Amino acid sequence: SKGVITITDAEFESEVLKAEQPVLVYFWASWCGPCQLMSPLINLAANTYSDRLKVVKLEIDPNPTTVKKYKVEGVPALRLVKGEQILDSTEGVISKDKLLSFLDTHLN
Repeated sequence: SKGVITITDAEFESEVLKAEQPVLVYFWASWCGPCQLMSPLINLAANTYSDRLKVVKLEIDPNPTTVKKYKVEGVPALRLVKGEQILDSTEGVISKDKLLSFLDTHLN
């Protein structure tokens, strides 16, 4: 988990639901401007919590099943999960500081 892995609906169960660590799931789309600001930040979080968190990302268009499962009705969006448990969630661009606290609160 040094970085971010891009997954699809087909890989969701093995890469996320059955992962051993909590997973930060980032939803984005190519037509999403603000998503461009978040992508770099998500990559930073992955490197920063490399030993305690797995970070994955899904494009919404080709992945209808996961999008529906998490009620993703807007991008960018984040879901912090552990198996079937959703620990927290957020919508929209957030600052590096807000992201780090979002994570610290749950990882500790």
